[PDB]
Amino acid sequence: GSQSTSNHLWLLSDILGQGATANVFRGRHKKTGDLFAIKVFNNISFLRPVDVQMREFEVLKKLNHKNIVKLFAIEEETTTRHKVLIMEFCPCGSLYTVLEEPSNAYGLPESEFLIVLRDVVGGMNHLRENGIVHRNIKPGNIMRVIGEDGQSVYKLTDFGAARELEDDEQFVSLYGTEEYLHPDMYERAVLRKDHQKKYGATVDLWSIGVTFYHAATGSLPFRPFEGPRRNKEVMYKIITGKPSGAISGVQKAENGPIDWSGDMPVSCSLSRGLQVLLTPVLANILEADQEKCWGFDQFFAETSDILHRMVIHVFSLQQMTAHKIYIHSYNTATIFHELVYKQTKIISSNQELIYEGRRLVLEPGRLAQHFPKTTEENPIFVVSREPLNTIGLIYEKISLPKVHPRYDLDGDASMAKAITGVVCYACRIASTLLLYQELMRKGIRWLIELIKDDYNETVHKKTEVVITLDFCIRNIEKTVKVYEKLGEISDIHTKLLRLSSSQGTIETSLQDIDSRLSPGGSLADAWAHQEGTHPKDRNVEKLQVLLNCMTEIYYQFKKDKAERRLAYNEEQIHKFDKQKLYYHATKAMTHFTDECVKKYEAFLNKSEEWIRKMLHLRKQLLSLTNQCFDIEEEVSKYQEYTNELQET
Amino acid sequence: GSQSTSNHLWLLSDILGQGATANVFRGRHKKTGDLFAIKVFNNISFLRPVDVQMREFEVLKKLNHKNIVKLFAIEEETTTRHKVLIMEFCPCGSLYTVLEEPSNAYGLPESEFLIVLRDVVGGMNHLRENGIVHRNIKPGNIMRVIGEDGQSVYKLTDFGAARELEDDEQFVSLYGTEEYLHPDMYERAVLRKDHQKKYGATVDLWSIGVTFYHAATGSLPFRPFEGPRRNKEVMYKIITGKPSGAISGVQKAENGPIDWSGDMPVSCSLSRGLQVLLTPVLANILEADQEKCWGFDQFFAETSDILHRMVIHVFSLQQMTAHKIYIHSYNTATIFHELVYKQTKIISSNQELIYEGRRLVLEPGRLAQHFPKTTEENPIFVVSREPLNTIGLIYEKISLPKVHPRYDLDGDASMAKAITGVVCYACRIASTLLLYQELMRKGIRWLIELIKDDYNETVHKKTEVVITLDFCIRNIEKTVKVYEKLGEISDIHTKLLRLSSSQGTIETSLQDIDSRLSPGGSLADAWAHQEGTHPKDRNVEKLQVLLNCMTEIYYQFKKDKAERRLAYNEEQIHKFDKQKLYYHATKAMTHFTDECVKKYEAFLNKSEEWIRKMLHLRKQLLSLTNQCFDIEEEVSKYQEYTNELQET
Ligand SMILES: O=C(NCCCNc1nc(Nc2cccc(NC(=O)N3CCCC3)c2)ncc1I)c1cccs1
Ligand SMILES: O=C(NCCCNc1nc(Nc2cccc(NC(=O)N3CCCC3)c2)ncc1I)c1cccs1
Repeated sequence: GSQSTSNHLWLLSDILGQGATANVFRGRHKKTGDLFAIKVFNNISFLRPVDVQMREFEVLKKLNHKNIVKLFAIEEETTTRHKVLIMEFCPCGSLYTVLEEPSNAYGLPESEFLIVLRDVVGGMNHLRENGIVHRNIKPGNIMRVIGEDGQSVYKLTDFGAARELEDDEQFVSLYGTEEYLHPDMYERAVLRKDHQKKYGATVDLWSIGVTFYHAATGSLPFRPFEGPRRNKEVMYKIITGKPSGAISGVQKAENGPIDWSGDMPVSCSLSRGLQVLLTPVLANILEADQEKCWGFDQFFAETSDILHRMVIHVFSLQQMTAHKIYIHSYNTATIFHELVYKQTKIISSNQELIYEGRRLVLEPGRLAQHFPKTTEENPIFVVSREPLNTIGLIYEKISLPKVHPRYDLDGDASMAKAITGVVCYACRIASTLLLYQELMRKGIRWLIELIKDDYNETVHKKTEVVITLDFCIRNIEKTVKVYEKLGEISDIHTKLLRLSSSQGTIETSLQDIDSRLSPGGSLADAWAHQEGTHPKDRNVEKLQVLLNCMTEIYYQFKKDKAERRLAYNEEQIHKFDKQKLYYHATKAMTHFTDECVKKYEAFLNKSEEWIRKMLHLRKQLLSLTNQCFDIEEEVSKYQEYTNELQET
Repeated sequence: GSQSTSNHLWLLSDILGQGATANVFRGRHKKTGDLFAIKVFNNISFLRPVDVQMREFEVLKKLNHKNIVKLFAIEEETTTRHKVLIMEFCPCGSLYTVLEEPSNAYGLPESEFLIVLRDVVGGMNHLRENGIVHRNIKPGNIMRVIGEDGQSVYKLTDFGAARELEDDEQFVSLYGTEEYLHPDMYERAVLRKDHQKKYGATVDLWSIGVTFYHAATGSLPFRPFEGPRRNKEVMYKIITGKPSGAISGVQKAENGPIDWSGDMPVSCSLSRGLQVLLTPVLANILEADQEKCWGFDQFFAETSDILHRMVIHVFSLQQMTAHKIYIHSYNTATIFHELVYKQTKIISSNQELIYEGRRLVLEPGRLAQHFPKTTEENPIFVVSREPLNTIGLIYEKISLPKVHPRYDLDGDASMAKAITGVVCYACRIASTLLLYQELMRKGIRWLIELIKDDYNETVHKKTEVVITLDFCIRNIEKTVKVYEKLGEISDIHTKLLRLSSSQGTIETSLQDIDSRLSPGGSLADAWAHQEGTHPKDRNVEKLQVLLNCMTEIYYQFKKDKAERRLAYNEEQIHKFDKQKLYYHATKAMTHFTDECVKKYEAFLNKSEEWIRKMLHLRKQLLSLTNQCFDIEEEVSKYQEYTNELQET
């Protein structure tokens, strides 16, 4: 069976989505053969008043955006003469399709997540300008397309639950999915509890809030033990009893206590600087009370505050940590040091910056626009003088789910995704560990070369200091000899001889430091090229190979799950590949824990020692340099004492 | 239909390859279900003597290697009781399968090519140790597998043309493919011309030589106008009339002159340093005369000479060129400067090295093993003082093949590969251009910061010079005054006053240079962040997107070519996608020539100017620094003249 129109034709076999009122089919144009999404209304929809079915058509006419799926034309089917919608086709799937990829099981990358935020807001903002509410915002209703620049672009669709609504106009009707439903709408739609309430446009922001937490963590904010489906009552108690500010809540036992948390889970894949901005945003937009809830202006202000911010990559040698500093293009270096202090706890005055081999000096009022180009591979380093605990990288240690001998195809494919998702997360940490050690080797190399510059300039000063002093003591000796031929002077020589003797000891102790900076002087960076891992070890490429064999089985298990039943051939191979998948995953985790992690552990342990070796040396080099300056400001009073004896 | 054995079973539908004597089928083990390649001999093979069919089994028993497809067992078919071979399965295809990928149409990458060389030699070397000749070495007979580390691994197979042969033992029988055939064997196998000749083990090296040229360029060395198939006679005249040393020869007209070349084509994707080692190797192993031909020792010596070499990435700012220096781990920096001079034409003494923000100094005898880690993204820069022409990147400008309105499915899929291969090459150049400009910005930034160090130390010397001079002239004035109270000296003051006046002019002209190094002093690198392209332009990602749409159509055209005939649906869509493929390719080439290339052209033009601005300034800064040293060696004769007047 297949339907057709005047300018379009589609198969009933190609179904993009299946909704209540209508379905959406992958179809082609009759003349050009180009792909378009055809939405066909079923007869059930025609048993609604003439105003409801009118809006959805009058809505798409007024709406056209880059973050909204473009409606090209409205035509009639050849037989039923039903109104069909010619929508823009998005072959890349929906946001739901993306979140099914095992790599995103523990949250989207920091890059693809910001795109989602950028496009969703932009689509919702365009709905706000026209005054259209959606009331059904789910990852399934957010499509994804590949732009000309490769960057993903997200558009909103499925406006079957949409209608024209004024800025302050309320309603009583119900729309939306279960998990992404507002506490007040969940009260009537799921538990069905009428306390005589009305709903504004705040219900859109909740559906957005739940969706956003799902993209960054890989799971829903509020999770009962049985789940939102198996136990609907617990789901409602969490959202209506949630403390103001909390962004998540999960019970870990059947009919037990609920664990609320006002912070992102460690499993998240976002930077620390991004979570600082995100957490308060999710806190206020997620609450039952309309008073404490945010408005669109307060929503857009904070989101546009984040999207306008650029990113300056900063790596701290002292703590061995990587940071993404989210700063505005119009902020100064003063605000920059504040933002770095908030994460790394380093005082603004102790922050010495290093970039591409050289130390970096910042003007107190230079804008962030003119800051040097930074990447994770080549960021700006921050080494402190004040001692700090080397924390390193923090990640949630996650193991493989237990495998049942059960044959359940739905369970195997679901186990396949989960277990492929754990290896994807393990591979993500391994590649991060490799970056930390490599930036460490580059940072330490740059640091020891920088200290040599301090040593060299100090010596140049010491040579400049010793010349003035040796001439001064030589010039007075001639003066006191012509006196004997024909109090102060005696008191001057005492200090001068003591200075020359102390200057001599400095000269010797500086050679000791030079012996420390010398190759193999305990401060050498030769240890770093042994202890930890190297890019030449190709540990990540190894993990990726096993992961390639795992993702091959997983996508095959989906097609086996899609068949519902399998022939004898595909059945027994599925039983065989189930252990092969497990033997691949266990080999990876074994290789991950025994090779990648351990070599990084030993690198972190030997890093702390060298840091303490460095901090000690820079202190001694500091004092000796200051002693050269103390004499420098002392000879300024000396060079004008004896040399000014010849005024007239 | 399907055959089976005692421990194995395979379908006759799954065919890996089809040869003369036997075929190879993708099969599975009965118990484990693991994949193995089953080779089944046809009845035609049984009409050969008992010695010929014996060897191939006795050969695989004696041979087991990492670069040789492992034979696991020899079993008998259930019905025919024919001897079947259980071979190692290589799902990644053969070398022929790899060369069909459009990206490798103009030659393999420098990385995947060296792996081929490493594995082929290693496989051939293991054949040499056992004394087994192959006589059928083709890209189809070289399999590829993904190692545990992700690196490709190539193994030899199809030993149907193989037999035991001593180190000096010859033969008269014939084996091999047409294009990869030795001139003496081509003389009897294709043109069939018996001049009473015998063949040694040199015939293997020719089949290797032709294969290697096919992997680096993407085409065969000797190409007639019609081709090696449509015109067999011309093929023979090229290989038997080839000048000693030439590695290629192509006639560009029907029945016309042959164009010989002893150098790699510009379309090649190998570095300049790798072609220097490769060219002479291909020259001697490719010749009819056994006298001038190379032996395995002379073959292995040069190939192991290359494979033992490491790679030091070097970028020349002066010529705006990237270089791969192939050096041994036991070579010194003396040999290193020689290897750099051979490519960049820069004298060993004028070579000033820069790495990660700082200038690099090399010990005359330091081994290459301890050289700093280098990559293309972070290589060692070489800036000269002697002027050099800025060549930049050199590539062959290749356009799209003309598209016929003809419907020929074989022609369309072949046109699809070719036209997808041109966009792949265009995308390769674009990503290289992006790297050249980025390394240029980093190199120039590092350079101007380095010149500031030279300026600063010169000032420190000038301040050190001016102090001695000002004291010297002050010390003599007191001496000549006590003389008047109670020739040389007069001649000394003349030079001293002239030195102090010249020192004053230096002080002023140094401030001029400081005004040149100052932001916006015509030597600023602010121009580089405007003129050329940036990674933020995402030009490569754009080209990749169109290329993704093209590679989607190409693989679909292969399946359409495989069907031989198409249903009406797939037929007309093929006709529609043919222009869609062309509109994608033309949009890419248009975007490539008007955006990527042009912005790079303007960057190269503004680079030459700044280089001339830099070379001029460093000269003036040099002379002024030398004038400070000239006075320094002049005051050493002065400070011991007047200050030594007080000996007794
Ligand atoms: O409108 C709706 N709901 C929104 C959803 C349907 N709507 C559209 N869906 C696409 N495209 C699309 C979709 C889905 C999945 C995929 N891709 C995959 O799963 N793949 C393909 C590769 C392998 C796995 C591409 N375009 C346009 C539209 I409009 C409604 C559906 C039923 C009532 S309302
Ligand atoms: O031995 C022979 N000649 C060498 C060739 C055949 N021999 C083997 N071939 C594989 N594996 C294989 C092969 C080919 C193609 C591919 N892959 C593809 O084309 N694909 C798959 C993905 C889509 C495109 C994988 N293993 C083992 C062997 I042994 C002979 C063949 C007939 C007489 S002799």
